[PDB]
Amino acid sequence: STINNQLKALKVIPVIAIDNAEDIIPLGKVLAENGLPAAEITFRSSAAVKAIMLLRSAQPEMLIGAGTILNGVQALAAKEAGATFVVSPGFNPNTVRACQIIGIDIVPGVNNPSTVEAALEMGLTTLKFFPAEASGGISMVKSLVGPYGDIRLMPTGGITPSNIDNYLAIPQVLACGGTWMVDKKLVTNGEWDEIARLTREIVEQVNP
Amino acid sequence: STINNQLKALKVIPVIAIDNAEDIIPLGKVLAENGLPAAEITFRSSAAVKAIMLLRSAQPEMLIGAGTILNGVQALAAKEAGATFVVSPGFNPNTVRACQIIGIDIVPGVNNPSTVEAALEMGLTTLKFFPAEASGGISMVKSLVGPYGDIRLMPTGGITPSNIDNYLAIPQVLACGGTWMVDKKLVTNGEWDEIARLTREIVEQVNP
Amino acid sequence: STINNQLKALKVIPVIAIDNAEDIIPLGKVLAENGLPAAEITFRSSAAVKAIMLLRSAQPEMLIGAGTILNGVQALAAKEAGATFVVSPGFNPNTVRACQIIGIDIVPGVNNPSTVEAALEMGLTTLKFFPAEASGGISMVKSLVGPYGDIRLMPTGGITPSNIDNYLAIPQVLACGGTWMVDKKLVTNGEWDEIARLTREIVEQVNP
Amino acid sequence: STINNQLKALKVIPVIAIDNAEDIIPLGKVLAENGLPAAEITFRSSAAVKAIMLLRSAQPEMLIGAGTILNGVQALAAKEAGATFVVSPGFNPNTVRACQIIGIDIVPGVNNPSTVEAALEMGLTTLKFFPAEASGGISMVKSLVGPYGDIRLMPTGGITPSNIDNYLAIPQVLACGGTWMVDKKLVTNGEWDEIARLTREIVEQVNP
Amino acid sequence: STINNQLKALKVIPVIAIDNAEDIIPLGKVLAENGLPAAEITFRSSAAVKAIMLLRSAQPEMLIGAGTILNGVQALAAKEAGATFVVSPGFNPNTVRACQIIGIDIVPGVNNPSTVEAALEMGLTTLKFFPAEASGGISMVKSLVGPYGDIRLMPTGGITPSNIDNYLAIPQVLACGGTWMVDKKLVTNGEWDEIARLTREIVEQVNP
Amino acid sequence: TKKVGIVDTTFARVDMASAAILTLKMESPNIKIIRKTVPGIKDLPVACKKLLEEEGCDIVMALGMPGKAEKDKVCAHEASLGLMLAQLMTNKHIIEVFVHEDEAKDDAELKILAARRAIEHALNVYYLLFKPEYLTRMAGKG
Amino acid sequence: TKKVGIVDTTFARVDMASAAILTLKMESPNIKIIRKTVPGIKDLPVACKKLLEEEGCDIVMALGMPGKAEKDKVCAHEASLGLMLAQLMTNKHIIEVFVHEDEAKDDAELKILAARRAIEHALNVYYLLFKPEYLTRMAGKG
Amino acid sequence: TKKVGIVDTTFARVDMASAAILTLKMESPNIKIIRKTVPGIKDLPVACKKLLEEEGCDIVMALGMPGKAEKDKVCAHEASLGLMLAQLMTNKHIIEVFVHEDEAKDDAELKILAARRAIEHALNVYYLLFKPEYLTRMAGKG
Amino acid sequence: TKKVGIVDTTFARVDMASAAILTLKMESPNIKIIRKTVPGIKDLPVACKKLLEEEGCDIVMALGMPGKAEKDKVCAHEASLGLMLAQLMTNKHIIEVFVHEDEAKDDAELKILAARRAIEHALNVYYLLFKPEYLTRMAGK
Amino acid sequence: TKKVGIVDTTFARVDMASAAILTLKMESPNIKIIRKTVPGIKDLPVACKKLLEEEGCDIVMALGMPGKAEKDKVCAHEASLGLMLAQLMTNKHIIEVFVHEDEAKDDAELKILAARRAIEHALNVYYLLFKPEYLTRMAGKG
Amino acid sequence: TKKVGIVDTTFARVDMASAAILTLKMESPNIKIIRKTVPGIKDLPVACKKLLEEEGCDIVMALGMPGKAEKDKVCAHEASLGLMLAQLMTNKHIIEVFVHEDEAKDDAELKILAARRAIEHALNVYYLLFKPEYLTRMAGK
Amino acid sequence: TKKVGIVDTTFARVDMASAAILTLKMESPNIKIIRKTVPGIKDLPVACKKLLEEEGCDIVMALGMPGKAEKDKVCAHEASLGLMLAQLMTNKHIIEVFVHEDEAKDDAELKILAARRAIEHALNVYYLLFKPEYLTRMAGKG
Repeated sequence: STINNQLKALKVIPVIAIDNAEDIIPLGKVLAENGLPAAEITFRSSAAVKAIMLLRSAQPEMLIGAGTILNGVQALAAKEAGATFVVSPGFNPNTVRACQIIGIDIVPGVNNPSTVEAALEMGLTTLKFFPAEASGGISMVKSLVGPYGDIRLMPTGGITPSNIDNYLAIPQVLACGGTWMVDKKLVTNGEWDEIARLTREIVEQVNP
Repeated sequence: STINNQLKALKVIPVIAIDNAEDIIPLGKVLAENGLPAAEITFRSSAAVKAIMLLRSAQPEMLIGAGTILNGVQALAAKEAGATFVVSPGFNPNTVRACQIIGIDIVPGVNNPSTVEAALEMGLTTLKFFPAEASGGISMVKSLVGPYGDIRLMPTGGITPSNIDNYLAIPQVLACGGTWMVDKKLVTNGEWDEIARLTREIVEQVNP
Repeated sequence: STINNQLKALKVIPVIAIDNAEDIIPLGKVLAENGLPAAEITFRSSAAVKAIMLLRSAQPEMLIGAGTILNGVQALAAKEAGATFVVSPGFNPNTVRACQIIGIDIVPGVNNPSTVEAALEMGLTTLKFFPAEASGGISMVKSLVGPYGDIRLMPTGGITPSNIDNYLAIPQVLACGGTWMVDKKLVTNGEWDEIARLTREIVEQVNP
Repeated sequence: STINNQLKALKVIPVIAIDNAEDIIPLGKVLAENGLPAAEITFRSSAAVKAIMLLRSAQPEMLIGAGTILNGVQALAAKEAGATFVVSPGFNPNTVRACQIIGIDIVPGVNNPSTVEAALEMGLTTLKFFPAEASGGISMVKSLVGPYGDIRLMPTGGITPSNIDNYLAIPQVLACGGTWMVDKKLVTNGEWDEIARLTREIVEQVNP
Repeated sequence: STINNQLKALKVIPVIAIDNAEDIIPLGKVLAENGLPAAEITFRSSAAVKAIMLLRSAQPEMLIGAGTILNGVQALAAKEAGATFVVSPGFNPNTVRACQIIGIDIVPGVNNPSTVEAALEMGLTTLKFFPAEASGGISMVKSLVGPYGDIRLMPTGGITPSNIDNYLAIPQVLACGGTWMVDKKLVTNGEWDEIARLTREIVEQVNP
Repeated sequence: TKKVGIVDTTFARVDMASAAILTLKMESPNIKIIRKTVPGIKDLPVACKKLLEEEGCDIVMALGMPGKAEKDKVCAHEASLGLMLAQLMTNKHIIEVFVHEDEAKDDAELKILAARRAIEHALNVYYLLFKPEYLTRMAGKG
Repeated sequence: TKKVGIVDTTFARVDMASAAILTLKMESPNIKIIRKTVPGIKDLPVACKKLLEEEGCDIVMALGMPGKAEKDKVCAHEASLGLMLAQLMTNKHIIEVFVHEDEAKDDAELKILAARRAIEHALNVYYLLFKPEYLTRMAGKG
Repeated sequence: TKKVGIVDTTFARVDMASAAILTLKMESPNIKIIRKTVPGIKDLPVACKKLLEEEGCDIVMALGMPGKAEKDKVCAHEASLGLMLAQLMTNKHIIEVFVHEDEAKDDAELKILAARRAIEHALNVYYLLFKPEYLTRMAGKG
Repeated sequence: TKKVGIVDTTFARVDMASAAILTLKMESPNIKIIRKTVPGIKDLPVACKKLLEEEGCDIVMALGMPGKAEKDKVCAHEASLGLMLAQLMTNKHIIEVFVHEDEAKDDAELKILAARRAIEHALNVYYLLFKPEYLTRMAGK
Repeated sequence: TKKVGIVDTTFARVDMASAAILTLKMESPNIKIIRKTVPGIKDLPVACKKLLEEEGCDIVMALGMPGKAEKDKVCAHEASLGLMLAQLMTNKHIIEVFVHEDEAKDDAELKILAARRAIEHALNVYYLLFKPEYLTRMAGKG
Repeated sequence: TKKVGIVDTTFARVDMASAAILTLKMESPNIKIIRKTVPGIKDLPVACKKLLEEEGCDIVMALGMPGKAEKDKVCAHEASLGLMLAQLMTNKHIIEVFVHEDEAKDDAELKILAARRAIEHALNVYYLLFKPEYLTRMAGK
Repeated sequence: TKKVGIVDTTFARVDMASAAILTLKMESPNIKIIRKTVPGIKDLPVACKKLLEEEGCDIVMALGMPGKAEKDKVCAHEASLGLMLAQLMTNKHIIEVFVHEDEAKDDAELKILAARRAIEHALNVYYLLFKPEYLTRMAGKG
């Protein structure tokens, strides 16, 4: 549950889709110095792993997770690269075991009551709620946390500065994942000041 | 199908979250004398078990179910207390298996085609559709009952007097669960006159 | 691979609910001569089996699938009748396994990340996305294809000429299923000229 | 315990001798809508089995017993037809044993202290007191309930509106059986208005 | 059965002797766009195997056979390259057996009654009649189909636009093989306009 | 110390076995019961024979309900000879309890008729097993 | 493992065996299958019996299609008794799958009907082999 | 080798045996053949059984011609069951070749019909003896 | 393959056995169950021991309900040592399920409390029989 | 070459076993260890005895934490006699490590107290197993 | 009869097993066949040897496709000696069917080349098994 | 039920064994693992052979990292033949996992590459041990 404490403090986790792994270095520097020392690096590119390895070297105290983890092989790659937890879009009990066996923390995605119960049955309580807006948004979140007092959620998908407060107002929401402050377009274009501005702005917003 | 026939007649099932178990006595009296002799008592707290026992003693012919049943242990507690069926927010085949073994009927929650098929495969046909509004409402209900001619649904979640008629107009909907006429705020404040009026109003509305 | 290519070319698949099997003959003639030589015949009734057989005899080169396939017995009935693939509204791995054993391709329905992962784990990549509008529409489609680069989707449920372009604009969408041009009301009333008009209109719209 | 409670509420049980089984339908309708939803159908004729089956179909919540049950074979016929208890004019421990084995409750007739003791020894406490008037009437009833604090009686035989109050005034009398409101003559002659009048009149008399 | 139907529709099959395999691409394009989507590629040239492979890639729906197949090794080469049937100038039961074993259909050549009977005895009914003119032409064809009601013929050898109608007028003739529209001289000289003209002209002639 | 086999079908439209079971347990409390259900009436003969030969039943009740068509009539005739042949091979009674659908005028009657037959025949088994003499006394009885 | 024999004919106008084979392999992956084809329906009984006795089949499906004439009707009746007798001699089920030609209104229906009857009966075999309790539940079922 | 028994009658009005004999020798030149002639069609079953059991025949052809009356119809039905029973007792095929006199419109047709039916059944025997797979394929057509 | 004995009394005012039986059958599909009922709580120790020694039970649940008086308190203490001694003689667990009447505030609570305690302890038996490691984890909790 | 059993509970509110395990491994490099966890303190005696008798432990540590009520006081007394009786039956020490909840003033103290008592007693086991003489020397000390 | 083992890889970019299997079944009506697939070309030698020694194959076809780099060249050389050593240990032929990727000018050629080489070598196996004299007659080619 | 040996070196600059170990335990819950570390790549062949012959391993993973010089190239070639010879002597696979230092462009890549190659090969072992058919299917796969 160490992860829970860090998430609860951060309130927002950058979800990063990187093209060139080298780009994680300036990106991580901007995130950390603007008050957001966390990153979930998605396995949407062959490079992400190198990105985790470079980021862990450059920002040793950063909270680094790997996302889009669909199987135990990828979970292992992420663990060996230096991630301390993995996350997946949905819930695959085969992936969850594999993570138990290789020894890394998994926060799997759910979006309905049945999948929550499946996760609870495997001993998991911190779950990603994805895709958050497309699955019904805050109304859905309230419907899940209501019957399931033990769960803690990380809503991701369609989260923006205009709607994040509503999610964070729910006690069982730990933090939300967001791509907007690390959008690939901004990274590709080297818009470092803007990334810095978006990061400072969200940190001030959620942790006033 | 005894369970169904009663639901089909009632059309609306009070979903009750009780703080003090003793409160179930005046609540049940008001429900029954205003034409709604049914209650689904949610396992929010240990108070739920005592509430079922008190209600069954006070209102012997009342239809009493237990809700938020996440495992067979709770299903047993509910059975021993005097509930005649249990309801779960989602579908856990381990819970369904346990209920079969201990010998109490379960109406599990579903909200998509895959979970419906999972339930059908275990021989279940009466299912709770939850959370009804947040999962897509009447448009979703029509999409489930369409391919699955055998199912009968109890939509719950966001049901109000302003939208219940639309759900009841679907032939495969038996009844809807509703909290508004038994809202904890009303019970906590001893607003018995208002609970009665809401109960009378809905009974007149659905069973004109 | 053949089916994927045919779907990609067609872009729209008529989803047919037939009352009298004989009606498939004039319906298929109108579909084929107006540029849409495809049909998914739903197993609403045992009567469709005959419809598939009559259609395959009358329109030998038509792409014919069977829909609402809930078990391997129905998949076999469809195969023996002459369908070359089956479709299910949701994902039942028991049905998928049965189809593998009897030797017919299945395109199962999914509507969330967990069910997608379940399908991928069984080696499936072409999936029906159902019910498309009620599950969150294009916003949901974008959320599934995003993490799962291998999937290809056939959205069905609430698709109309007014919204189909938005779905087809997503590269991983192969085609959408639609009932509007073959609505049972039109067939029952012998409105062949209208069916022909709707078919020509959609063919021109998607394949300009 | 259920039967005792229903009898205590009803206070009067129509004892029905039917010629044409079909006649049970209008008879049951008149009884139920005039406030007396109970019937003991006597195996006076072979037609009764069908009468119980028709009545249970037509009036599902009706309290239906079978009377003149002289052996276990008839008790089984009554159980399979849908009766929930059987009644015998006297006490035959072989019949009582058979009912225990086939699993239907029996309320046997007694009319003296020795037969009461015989019944008590077999674990029975709810007994029919028959023939009530010819065996000494209220004076006899008082003599039986006096020494036997555990028994509860259903006096039948010669009960009329002019004497029923005296029997009901005895605390251990649960209800009395009466034929007058369902007399075969009235049924044979289709005197439905008179049956309705007699039924309303007795209901008002005993449950003012 | 599929091949018979395709031949019956085409009526004329180009018999191709290619020098440079690459030449099959423009040749196939000209054949297909001028209404003759079929080709029998003869194993005279070393590059015929490559020609079949290139043509199947370039024109996937083309009917492609391999000709001059004298043994099972060549039949296998043709099958692996993508041909769906093989043709031999004469009848070698060893070749026919080999084709049965490797699993590709063969249409062997015959030119007299004894060879027809040899083929019939091995279960073959679709036969090439070769060399058609040199063996006696239409008079010979009429003499073979007369006694052998089950055979269907593909006359090849000396067929031209001036004599093909006479062959096609015989009901048991499915199609004729012809080299004139794909003559090596025309291909070698890149006379694509003339090949297109000859192809359009014969298609119009046989399928008016 | 006495064993009875009961063979019924999924084809039948009334559950005949429960009432027969209840009857026998009522008449004798030290009586063993074994049940097998087969799909149809033509599957009855071998199931009956296996119960007599491989499950050590002293007697069997064969319960079925022929349909209405002149083809279900032939099926039942076929099934009845089978039952007789199974009896002659094993030197053991099979009490045939067939209720044709043509014998009742609606479903209520058919439920009634099938249950009653079953029960009476269950009583006949009791006598055959335990009280041969009572049966002898019924000779010439209506 | 469990072994099933399937006996069909050349006389029949619809291939009934393939669908029954596909059904059972689908239901249970492990099961062994053995096929014999005979000319006619009257050749079914002995082929069925040999499969039960000499090829060690636990059960057999006997597939046939009687013609339309009142003489094919007699042939099938003859063939049905044979099937019953083969079952009683070997203490093993033979599931008779006969589809008369008179039951369908054209050939399309007959192909449909024969394939469906075969499949369902194939499902019945599965239950008889592996899940008799499920069968017991359907009693009185349509 | 393979041994075939052929049983025919003096009652029949067409010699069916010669053509069947010629057919089989044509298909399998070294095949062993044994012939017994009985008076009537009701004498066929035991003669057939003795050939299977005491003369070591692998298979038998039973050749007969029922007359026209509704009494010869009963004789043939009787004779057909007999044939089936003889097959089930010995675990060996008897191919029944009965040509009713009612099937032909004159004697020329009846000579033709009986000879043809005999020959084709003789071909069926060869397949059963030597080439079952061919039989398996023909299940579809007829 | 594993056998559990359940010993209860007629003295007790709530049927504790049915819920414990239901729990274990739910947890294990085929676990064997054997029941003996004795009059009182002091009759529990020997019945428990005979079930362990003569009926081949792997474990026993001993179910009782001490009354309210300081004399029923002594009876239960006596009965508890007996249970411990029976365990030490046979090298087998007896899970003691005693619900004192003083622990509930009315009868509704006592029915509830006794049934719940029985069920959980039934779950404890499951773990002791099948999943000791799970039990090991809960240490400290 | 010497083995120790450690029995603890799920009831206890502090994990006492880990610190005792760490202590002994620290004092003896190769001493063996076996752990069993039981639900409550009354389940300790038999688990302890089985470890001594069936798992070949030379000694056992019995770890528990009695609650605060005068009823948990009785439970622990009951559990302590049990421990003594188990020792006398097997001629082997069980070191009782009971930390009553009444002995600490908050949870921080109770975690501290339970861990310390466990460790010290773990040291006592070491001496009993390996160095009795030190113990003899220490007689008459706080 | 005579049994042939066929060992191929997942590394190879063309299925060569299908090409020969068909060839040999075509030439011999009932010759037996056994297949094992290994990951790479260096895994071929032992799989080949086990098929000869433990599965009773009279002969084996070893099918592989070396890559283009001067390092895949070394892998194949290593794999070829292995094949020779496996043959000398068991007194049984292993027909090496290696198609280097450098030998074809595109993928279409490589599919063609690999399939043809496989087939021909499959024919060579037939002769080695059944018709050695035909090899001798073809002394000069 | 299955057993795997893993041999690695101190010479290598990336720990390849941990990831391979984790992979296999993940795929098979119960598989046995044995590790030996040798100094160099030339020490791999005999250690591998002893594990196959004296420690009863069904298969071995040989993990090494050749240096950059044309002399480490010769060492690895030498070591690879050794591996092949050890396999041929024992009739058991050794999966060679060599990651040359020349294949990565920096150390971060080399850590990545070596770990990935190890894991993939660990998956290959799983299939070779448990699921050869998958491998057979992927024939001709990229």
